[PDB]
Amino acid sequence: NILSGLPTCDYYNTFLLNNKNIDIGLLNKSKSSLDGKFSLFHTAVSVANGFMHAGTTDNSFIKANLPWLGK
Amino acid sequence: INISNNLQKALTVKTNDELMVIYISNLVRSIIAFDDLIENKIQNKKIQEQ
Amino acid sequence: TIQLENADTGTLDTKSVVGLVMFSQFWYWFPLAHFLSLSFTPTTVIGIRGSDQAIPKFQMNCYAKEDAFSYPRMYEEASGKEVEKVATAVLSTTARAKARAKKTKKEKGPNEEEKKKEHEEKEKERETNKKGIKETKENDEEFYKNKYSSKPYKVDNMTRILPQQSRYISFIKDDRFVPVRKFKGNNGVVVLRDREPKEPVALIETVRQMKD
Amino acid sequence: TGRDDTKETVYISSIALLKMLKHGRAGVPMEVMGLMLGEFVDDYTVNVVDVFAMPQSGTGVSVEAVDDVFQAKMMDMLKQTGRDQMVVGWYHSHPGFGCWLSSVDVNTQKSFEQLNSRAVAVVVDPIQSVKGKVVIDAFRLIDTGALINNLEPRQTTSNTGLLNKANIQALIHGLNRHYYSLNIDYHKTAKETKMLMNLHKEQWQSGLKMYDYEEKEESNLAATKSMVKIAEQYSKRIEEEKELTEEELKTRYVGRQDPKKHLSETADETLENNIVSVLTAGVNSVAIK
Repeated sequence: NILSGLPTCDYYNTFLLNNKNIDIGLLNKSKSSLDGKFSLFHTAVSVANGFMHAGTTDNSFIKANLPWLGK
Repeated sequence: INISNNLQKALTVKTNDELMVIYISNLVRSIIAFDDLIENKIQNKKIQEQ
Repeated sequence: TIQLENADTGTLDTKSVVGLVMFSQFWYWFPLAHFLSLSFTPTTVIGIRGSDQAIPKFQMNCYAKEDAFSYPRMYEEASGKEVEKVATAVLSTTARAKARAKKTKKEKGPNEEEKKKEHEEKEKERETNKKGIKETKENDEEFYKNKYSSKPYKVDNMTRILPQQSRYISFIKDDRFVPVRKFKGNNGVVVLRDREPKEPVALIETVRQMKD
Repeated sequence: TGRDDTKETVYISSIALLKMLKHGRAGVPMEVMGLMLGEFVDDYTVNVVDVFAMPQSGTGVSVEAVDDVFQAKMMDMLKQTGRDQMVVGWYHSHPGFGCWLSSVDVNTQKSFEQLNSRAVAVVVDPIQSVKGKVVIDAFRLIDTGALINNLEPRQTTSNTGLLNKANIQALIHGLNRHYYSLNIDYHKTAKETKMLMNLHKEQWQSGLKMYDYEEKEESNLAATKSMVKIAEQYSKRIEEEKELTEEELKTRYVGRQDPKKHLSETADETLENNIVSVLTAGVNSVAIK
């Protein structure tokens, strides 16, 4: 069970969920300053926020940036 | 061959002057170096305080 | 953190190299840049109590100064731009005003003397109430890099512990959960030996089964 | 979605690049033009293989100056020799003006843009090729509807790319309200390279070949005579070099251009030249007899 590696991953998932510290302000700061209908600015911000919430299955990014993604 | 000799030697003049110049630059930079050590004493303690 | 090689076995990780070489192809193509998640590895020491294969909360000691670690940050301020504007205004107004103010000081001061400043009998003896030195030096902490500290504080299991502060972790000899051999001294999953199975601790289960 | 385009970079082959130049220099001041024969592959490579020149008009470059009748006739001639493929656009040559499409050139281009959507307009400047770099740029119309939706960002993503400029002014105005410029790379194979490199029959006939010794006596005499003069300025100069601030000394006692550097350069050039002059001299005497 241990050698399959799926337990070790599970232990790590519990860690990433609880102890996560993220900037809820970055999402709004990124949103206003960099536009989503300017494609280049969207690309940077989408890759930037994803790295930020890495490791933990979150819907925080969708709800913050609900209109912004569709542009 | 004689023109080449004077020229090689002309280039040697120019370089022995460039040798002395950088050597003066070092003599100058010596003062700065001394002063810096006494000064760095004050800075170390402050950065640790903060 | 991104780790380049194990500090235990001294030998590269496959995931990490593959991460960084693919990541440089982001400058050739904006959509291929999502290999930097391979480079990341979470760092934490995670104790496993072998009884139930689930995560115990127990306290391990850290020899380390108390305040040298925090989570960064949040930045905001733009109402200072307003504040600066009305500050410069009052100050220029006083110079314009001066001619009047000088007479004003004549009348004001005798009134304060006979009575009080406001509701205190102080801070009118002098310019303040003191005229002595105020300079003080060598105040606050004397650390700016971890160094070494003989001060202990206790930390919970499965918390963020950087690899630069993982080496100072020590397991308490008055605590039952201590590893089978000794610590490896580096982040990674370490198995804990439970002395007594006849005394429980509150646990933290695996969460990939708590999402089912 | 609709259909979504991204960057392209126009690859102008060695044969085509010279051909455009040849045609553009010759017909100037009059605006010269011609069709681009090529093939379009990938979503990032417009391959312009060859060009040819269309007869010029005194009515410049316009919708009615292209001539499609002469095109159909030209196409068959390329057909029999295997040198036909499919037409990928047009080029024209402005003279002293930048790379940019005039109002008349928009309407010319719009007709090409319907027929093939991947039509480029390539502006050649031949009065500005007098530099060591040939200024050439390419444009491609972006649709009127597209600009309202602000789809110029759409074309920029997916690489950092060069995002090279060589001209602005009129170019950037026209960019906002019409087109998207394309960066230029040039293709060439490892055969084409050698031809390009070779520009001499003086590859083996240039080291034993030499200039009379009269001319070497002139170089020797000029060189020695001048270095005295640089040496007399350096002597006035270095009566100083012991005051305050380098920058001051250079103005007042004429340290400008560095006479120390200027003498080194003049000595180095003739010194290296005479080793060659002897070196070739003796080589001939000993090998030939």
